Amino acid sequence: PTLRITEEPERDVYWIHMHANLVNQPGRPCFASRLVDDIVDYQRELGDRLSASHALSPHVVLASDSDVFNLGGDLELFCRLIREGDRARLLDYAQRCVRGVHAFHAGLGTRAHSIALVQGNALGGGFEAALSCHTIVAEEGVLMGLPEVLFDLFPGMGAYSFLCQRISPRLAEKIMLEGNLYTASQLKEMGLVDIVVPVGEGVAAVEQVIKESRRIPHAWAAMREVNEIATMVPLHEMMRITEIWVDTAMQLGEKSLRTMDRLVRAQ
Amino acid sequence: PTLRITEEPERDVYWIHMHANLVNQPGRPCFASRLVDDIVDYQRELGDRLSASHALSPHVVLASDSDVFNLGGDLELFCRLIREGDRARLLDYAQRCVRGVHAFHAGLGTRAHSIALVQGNALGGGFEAALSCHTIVAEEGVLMGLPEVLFDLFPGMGAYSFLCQRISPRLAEKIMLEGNLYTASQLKEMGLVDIVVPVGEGVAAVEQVIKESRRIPHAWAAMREVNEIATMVPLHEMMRITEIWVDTAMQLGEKSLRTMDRLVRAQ
Amino acid sequence: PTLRITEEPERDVYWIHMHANLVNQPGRPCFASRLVDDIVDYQRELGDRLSASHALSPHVVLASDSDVFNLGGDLELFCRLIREGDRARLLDYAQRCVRGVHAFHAGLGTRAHSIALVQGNALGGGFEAALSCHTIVAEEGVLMGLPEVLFDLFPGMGAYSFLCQRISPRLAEKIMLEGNLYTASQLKEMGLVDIVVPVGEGVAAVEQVIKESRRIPHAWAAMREVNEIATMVPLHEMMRITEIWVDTAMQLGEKSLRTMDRLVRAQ
Repeated sequence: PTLRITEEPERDVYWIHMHANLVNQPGRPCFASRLVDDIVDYQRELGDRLSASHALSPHVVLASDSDVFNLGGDLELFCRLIREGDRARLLDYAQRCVRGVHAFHAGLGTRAHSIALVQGNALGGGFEAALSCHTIVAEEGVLMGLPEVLFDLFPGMGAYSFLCQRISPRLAEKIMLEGNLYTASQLKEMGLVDIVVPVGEGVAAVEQVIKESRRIPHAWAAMREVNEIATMVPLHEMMRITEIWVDTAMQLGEKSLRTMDRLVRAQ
Repeated sequence: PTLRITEEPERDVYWIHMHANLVNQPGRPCFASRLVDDIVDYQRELGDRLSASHALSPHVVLASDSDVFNLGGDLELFCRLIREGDRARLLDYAQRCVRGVHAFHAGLGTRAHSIALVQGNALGGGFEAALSCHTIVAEEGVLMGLPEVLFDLFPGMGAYSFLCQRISPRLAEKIMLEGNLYTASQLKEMGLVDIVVPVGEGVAAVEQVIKESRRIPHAWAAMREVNEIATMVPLHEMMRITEIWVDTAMQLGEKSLRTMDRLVRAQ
Repeated sequence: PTLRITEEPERDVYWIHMHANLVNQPGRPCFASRLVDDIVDYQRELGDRLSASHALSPHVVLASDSDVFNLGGDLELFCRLIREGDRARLLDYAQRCVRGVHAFHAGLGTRAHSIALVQGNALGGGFEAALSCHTIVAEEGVLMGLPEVLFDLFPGMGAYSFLCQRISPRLAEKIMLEGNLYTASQLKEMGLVDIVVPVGEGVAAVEQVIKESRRIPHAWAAMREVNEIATMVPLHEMMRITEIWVDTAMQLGEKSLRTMDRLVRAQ
C-alpha cells in the first residue's frame, strides 16, 4: 505494498507515498490498518538502516499518490469494532497510529528531519499525520482540518499534542472541538503550516527545503535533541490519550454510528 | 443567597447569577466574602448532585445581575485585614477564592462545561473569574482587566494560571502588571475572549454555545479528561500563588490602602 | 575591567555597559572570556550586596558602549579550542556564559528587574543576553538575530530557553535555524522586543521603564517569585543544553571554521 516508498540513499532522502494501492483499487484513501501497518513497518526498517549507517540528519518525506492526502480513520473498521464490543482491537489500531505519527515527530529515533508534502485534502488523522512532520509544505487551495467532531468523537492520536507545539492549549482545543475546515493560506496565518507554495509547485518546494536543511546538518541534530529533553511529546503520554480516545468511541450511540455509516457510503 | 440560581435538571444546564442581593442594596458588586462562600458552597451542592446523576458534559454558566460582572476582591476586607495584620483570616479569603475559580476550571469534578457571560465590567478577581471558564462570552464594548497593581499588588486569585493557557507567560506578565484595560473585541483578538456579540444578545449566544456543546457530550468529556493530564492548572500550584499574594499584601504600607479606598469610592 | 558601571545605590539602580575597553583597545565587540567573567563576577558582587542589604526590586540594566550591543560569542576562541580539541575548557566557556545570561533572567537571586538597552546590533550571544533580561528596550533600525546557523552552529547559550517564554517553540526553532536578522520594529511585533523608540532616546525609554517599575516594588517581587514556582527556566536545564552545544562544536569541519575566520576579520 500500500506504500509507494522511494529510496534515495545517496542524499539520505526517503519519500513515502501513501495509497500506492489506490492507483489500481476502488477508493477511500484513508488510514486503513494496511496503510497504518505499512508506514509503521517501513519506519522501523529505515529507522535501523539509517541508524546503522550513522547517517547525520537524514530526511524523511511523507506524501501521497492519491488526489487527496488522507481522509482519516478507516470508518468501516470503527463501526465494526465498536459494534462487536471489541475495544481491544480498536485500542490496538489506535496505538499503531500513535506509533506511526510519533516517529515523524521524533525523527525515527535518528534525529531525522521529517517533511510533510500536502498536495490534497488532509482531514482527520490525515491532519494529525500532517502535523507530526517537522515542516509542512502545502499547496494553495488545499483544505485541512478535522471533522471527527461531527460524529461526537474527537482526534485522539496527537493533534492536541502536535497543535500545542505551534499554539496554546485553549486554541488547540478550539481547533479540535470546533470541527472546522481550513485553507492552507489560513493555516499559514495561524502558523499551523510552514510554507504554502503555488499551484502544483509543492513537489519542488520540498526539494528546496531539502537543499537548505542539508546545509545545517549538525545544527539540525542538536535541535531535535534539544526539543527531546524539553518540548517533544513523550510516547507513553500519547498512549494515555488513545486509552481515553478508545473508551470514547466505545460509547458512541447509534445516531453517531449511522452518521459514520453515512460517510461510509460516500467517503 | 447572594446568588440567583436558574437550574434546569432535564437539560442539565445551570446558571449562577451573582450580585442578586444588590438589586435593592447600595452596591459593591465585588467578591464579597458571602458571595465567595455562596459560589463555592453551591459548587459543592451541584457537585455530588451531578456526580450521583451520572450526567455527561453538563453546562454551568456564571453571569452577573449587576451593571458589572464583578469588581474584583473586596478591598475593604483587605484594608481591615491588612491593618489588623491578620493573614490567617486573609489567607482564608484567598484560598476560598481559589477554590471557586478552580472548580469552574475543573468542570466541577464532573467534567462540566463552564461558560462566563460577561455582560458588565470585570476587574481583577472578576476578570479572573471569567478566565477560569472554558468559554468566555462578552457583550460589545465591555471593559475587562486587572488594576490590582494600582495598590502595588498583583492579581493572585488565578490570573497567571488561566492566562498562560491562552497567551505566552511573558505576555501574561505584562497584562497583569501594566494595569491596563481592554475592550471585549480587543480581548478577542488576543485569545482572551472567545465569543463577542452585540449588547443584549449575550444570553442568546450563551444559548447557542450550550446547544452546539450539548451536541457532542463524549468529545467534550474526553477533552476535559485529556486536559486533566498536563494542560490543566493544578490546585496546589494555585494555593502556592495566593500564599505569595497574602505575604505581599501583608507588607503593604498605608500608601496603598489610600489608593484602595479611592477605588472603592470611584465604583 | 571590561565594563562601565553606573552605580546608583540610593536608587538601587545599576548600569552594566559592556565593552568599556573598546574606546582605547582594538575591536571585537563580542563576548570575550574576560567579559563573560566580568559579567558573572559583578553579578556575584552586586548580588550579594543587594541580598545583604535586604533590597526590594532592584534594577540592573545591560547596555553597550561599543558601536553595537554585542556581536555574541567569541568565534576567535572557537577557532582554537575546536582545532585544539580541548573540550573541557570550551564547555567552561559556555557554562560561564550560561550562568551569565541566567542571572539576568532570574533577577540575580535578589528578584531584581533586568533591562536590556539595545543601542546597536545584537547578534548571536548578544541576542540571547538581550532576551535573557525581563524587559528589552531597543532603538529604531537595530538588527537582532542568530547568524551562527550560517556556519552550521546552533544558538545554545540561552536562545531556546528565553524564546519559548515569548512565542511557540516551533516559532523558536524556526527563528534559530533560519538564521535571519530582524529589525527592531518587526521584532517587537513578534513579541520579542518590548519597547521600540527613535534613535537617541536610548536612556530616555529605559529611564521611564525604571520609573514605572519602582512605582510598584511589591508586585514585581511577588510576580518574580511566582515565575519561580513554575515558569523560570531552570539553571540545570540550561547547563544540560550547553553540553549538546559544545558536543556539537567539536564536530565542526574546516568548511565551517574557515567561515568563522572570515567572520572574525570582518568585525
